[PDB]
Amino acid sequence: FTKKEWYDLKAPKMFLVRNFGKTLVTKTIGKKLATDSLKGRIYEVNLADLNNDEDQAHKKIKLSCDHIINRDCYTDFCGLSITRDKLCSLIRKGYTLIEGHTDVKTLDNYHLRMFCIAFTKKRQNQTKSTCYAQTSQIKKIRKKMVDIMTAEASKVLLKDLVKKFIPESIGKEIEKQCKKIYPLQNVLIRKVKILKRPKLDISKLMELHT
Amino acid sequence: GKMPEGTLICNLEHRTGNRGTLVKASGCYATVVGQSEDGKKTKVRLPSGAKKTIDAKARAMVGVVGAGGRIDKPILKAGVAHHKYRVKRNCWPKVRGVAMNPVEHPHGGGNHQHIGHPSTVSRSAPAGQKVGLIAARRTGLLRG
Amino acid sequence: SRRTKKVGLTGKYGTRYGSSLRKQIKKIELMQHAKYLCTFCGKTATKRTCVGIWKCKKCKRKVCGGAWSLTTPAAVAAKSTIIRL
Amino acid sequence: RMYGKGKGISSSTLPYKRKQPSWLKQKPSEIEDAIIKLAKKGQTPSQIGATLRDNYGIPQVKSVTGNKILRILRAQGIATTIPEDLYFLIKKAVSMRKHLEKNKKDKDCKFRLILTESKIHRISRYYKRKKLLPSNWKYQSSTASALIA
Amino acid sequence: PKKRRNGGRSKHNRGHVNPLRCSNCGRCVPKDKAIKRFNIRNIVDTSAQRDIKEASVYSTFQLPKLYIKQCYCVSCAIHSRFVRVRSREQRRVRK
Amino acid sequence: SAGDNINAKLQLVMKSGKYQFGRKSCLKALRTGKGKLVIVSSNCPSIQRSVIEYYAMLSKCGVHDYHGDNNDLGTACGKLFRISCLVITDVGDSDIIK
Amino acid sequence: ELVFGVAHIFASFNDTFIHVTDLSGRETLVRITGGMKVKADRDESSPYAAMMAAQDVAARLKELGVTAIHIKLRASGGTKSKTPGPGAQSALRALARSGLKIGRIEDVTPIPTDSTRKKSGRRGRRL
RNA sequence: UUAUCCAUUUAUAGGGAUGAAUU
RNA sequence: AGAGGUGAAAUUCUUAGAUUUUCUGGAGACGAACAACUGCGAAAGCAUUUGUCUAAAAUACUUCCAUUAAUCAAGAACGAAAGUUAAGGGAGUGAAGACGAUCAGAUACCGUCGUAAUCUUAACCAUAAACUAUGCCGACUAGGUGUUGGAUGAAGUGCUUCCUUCAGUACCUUAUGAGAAAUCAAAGUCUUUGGGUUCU
RNA sequence: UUUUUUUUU
Repeated sequence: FTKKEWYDLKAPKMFLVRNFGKTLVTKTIGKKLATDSLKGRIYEVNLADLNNDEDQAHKKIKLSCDHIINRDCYTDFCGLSITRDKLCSLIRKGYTLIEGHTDVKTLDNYHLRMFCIAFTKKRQNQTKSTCYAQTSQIKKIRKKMVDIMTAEASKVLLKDLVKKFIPESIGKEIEKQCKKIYPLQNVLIRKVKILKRPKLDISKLMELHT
Repeated sequence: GKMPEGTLICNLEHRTGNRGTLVKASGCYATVVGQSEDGKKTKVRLPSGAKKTIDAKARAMVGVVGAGGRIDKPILKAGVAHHKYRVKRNCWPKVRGVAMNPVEHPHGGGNHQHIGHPSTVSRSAPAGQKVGLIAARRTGLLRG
Repeated sequence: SRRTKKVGLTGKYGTRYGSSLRKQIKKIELMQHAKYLCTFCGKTATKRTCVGIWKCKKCKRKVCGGAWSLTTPAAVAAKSTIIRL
Repeated sequence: RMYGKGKGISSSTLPYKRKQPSWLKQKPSEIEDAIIKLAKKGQTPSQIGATLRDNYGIPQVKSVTGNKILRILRAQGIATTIPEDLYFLIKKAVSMRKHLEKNKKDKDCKFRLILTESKIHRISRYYKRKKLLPSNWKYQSSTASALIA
Repeated sequence: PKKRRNGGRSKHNRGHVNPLRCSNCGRCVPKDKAIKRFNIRNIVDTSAQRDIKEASVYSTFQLPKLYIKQCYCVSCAIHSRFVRVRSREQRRVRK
Repeated sequence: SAGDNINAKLQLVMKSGKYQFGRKSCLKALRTGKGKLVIVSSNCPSIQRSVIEYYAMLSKCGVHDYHGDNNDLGTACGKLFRISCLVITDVGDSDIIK
Repeated sequence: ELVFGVAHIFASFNDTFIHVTDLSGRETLVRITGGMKVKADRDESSPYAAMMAAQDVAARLKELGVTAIHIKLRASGGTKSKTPGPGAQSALRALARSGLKIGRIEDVTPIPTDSTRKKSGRRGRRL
């Protein structure tokens, strides 16, 4: 209505724009606080608009408003998702699909679950219409990829996890090590979700956001 | 208000301090189906199928009352019913009111053993009138 | 040999009561008294002790349970959900 | 195949050379002096030939010595009373029943138990027809576990 | 009269195939018998695609497609003016 | 395969190496160190279990807690009773050590 | 000062919902539907109602202040249907024609890994 | 919450991070 | 201030805020897209992940037994769905039923709701267009295109392709083969009539 | 969206 006021939104310092838009906040009257109504809400942004490049248009980031100072909402990473339209664009007949998922533990005691798509590579000399994979190598590669993902996520924090998600650095070494077992086409991480986040530590967010 | 929603509880305390008031019959349980955002209030579903709002400080046992399914086996004979009610009350045997004399029961009397008047009595009926189906909203077989 | 072809334990009831009623307690007689398995000893020898009280033949330690079973399908599920947390 | 479908011609084709090959300078004496040695260690005759031909490199024991392998385990009283095939079938049946004892919903598995029980019964009948298997021997399923000996 | 050699389905070395539901009528059809079309569409026809292009931003935004993979029952497929009844002799050739 | 390692290794050491079964056998072997490897039952009370595991790291013997009540090593090995505690005297050509 | 909102278009072979909210999804700004305009109990999904239900929200958005908007397209649900109704084309057309700034586009029709069986039995719809 | 009403007890410890244990 | 719904309509929900947006939980259900004239199983049937138990098949063997084989009345195991019994569960669908429209009538097709059922367990029931309508074992008779799991030789870069060959597995053409024909590489090798066997 | 019917040789 005529009373609702705009609140600018902010992104963590790692992203180069640090600002994508403004939200709307209703009447700040009575006992209802117009600070927790703004707080604990989800903003769904696209990496393409958030980094001013068209390369990162196939995935999107969810930012949860963790805390508010003055008026600018600072938000924080809470979930990652790729666009299902790009997922189904990637999906095609003749190539077997592989899924992976696990629960990881960061040094910040952050509970993260990530799901990963995996395709197979036609290469050059196959001379066949199909690129199916015998289920034993699917077994093996799913186990090995889950193991390596857990290993890489156990000894790192959440913020550097985002630092490595941005250049899709997770989708390269897996292809590198699968080249010696079974060639895989373009793969990636589909969705990452926060299961249980520790108590909100205000001291650990200022030096990251600023 | 400490346990998550969806858990099964027994020996409910419908008001903080009654040291056990609700959900106490054998095989009965309630399910916590919601917690208020600000705490201090939760919703539970009782074995009767009704939702009740109780403060979060109320206590309860987590689990299901023992000796479950007691009503499953059929009481074979009058003897088991006699022994059952002998340690409970004087509610047995019943004796139909239509088999009594008209002095002792509004159903009684007549040459054909019939009620004669509608058996759905009002909620405002006095002590000697509240004898049939008390303030019945409907009658007959249910359809779900 | 085999005296009762189908009636089994309900032979103590003779011809009294309904056939379907005796057969409905035939769903429960084979398990109210049956030797089920205890979880503190390991012999399939538990016996009915009361309406809710239960006991095997080794432990001499009673357990609250179902009316005529050591565990009830509701109570195993309820325990499983609690354990999962 | 006795049960199911599929021909499955995979097998071992013995060579035409009835005698020992020219390179087989290893004498039949010490060739015979290598089978009971591995036998009383505890080893099935179906694998004794395999280990002889893999490590000692002495295939066709019948060709190298004018006697069969079970003949040269049987001439000296070291052969088991229950034949190898029957023993390997009753161990399979014992595992079958140990599994089905706790897992009673495994209906395909108990169908396979029926199949192997029929196999055991007919093979035991055949071995009974020969004098090497006692006529009193019955293969009661209850004592199948102890029948391994 | 054994109209088709395959009997109208592509089932071989199988006893049962889990079925699916037709999109337009909901009729339960076996998966190998249903007429399946992986439909690729434009959410906007090119005439208005030019409009959204000129009213959009980034100066290079490209239209993402729609991926349906619809299924039809046989009874409704021929009424949907897609499946040809065609001829007996040329019935055999598929592609 | 994971539990097959324990099951098959035990079954094979029974036949190859010398073996014994019983809580009395275990106490007799583990009051001298003869019992090479010692197993404690999950079902058995912790009072039973923790003294038997106590014996192991005085004896420098490997103790493992078998999840179960009465099975396999008490049913499949040679016996039909509730074993509730296991120990091995001697080892043959078995990799049970690791 | 450029500002971004998100508009959800819902096409289900009936009234085309237009639901314009901020970029959080929360705190809706204007909801217009398709049946808000035609009183004939018809053309709810038709471009007739669909595109005239969009220049009005364009004007409302103009007087509110927000200019740049993303779009999320919805085709019924996970059981009812999968293709957007006739109203989506006209909804896009009117937003394009109004001069309203259009940003990124996405389809968020709920796709079930589940297979909860739909209306009608095995025989299916007979009409 | 002070009128008023209800519940509990021996009116028995201010808010946040199958063994015992009294002088 | 509408929303569901329909060829229309109506029943129904909706100022106590329906539909719609987002987040959080709970419940039961299913396991799409991958997913195929592809795999496994005696058939019925069997698709999220991982673990355990158990089996089966093919391949390779210069491992072993040596006829231990095939088909089988009786007799047995399993046997879709629906249904019965009894508990638990009950989201969605939904025989019965309740309404609302069409119709001359509509007890039906269409719409809304809706009990049993569908789901789990423990027992029964033993039937399906349980269908490739084609019983099982064995020998032989033709080319090509595929494809699944091995095995062999060679060659694009330890990796990966082509040749050959087994066990499946379908498809196209051909029959001086068959059939009444449709069609069949078996439904052929049958008046040039007899490989063995069970059922009808 | 609806469309029932047509003695006997």
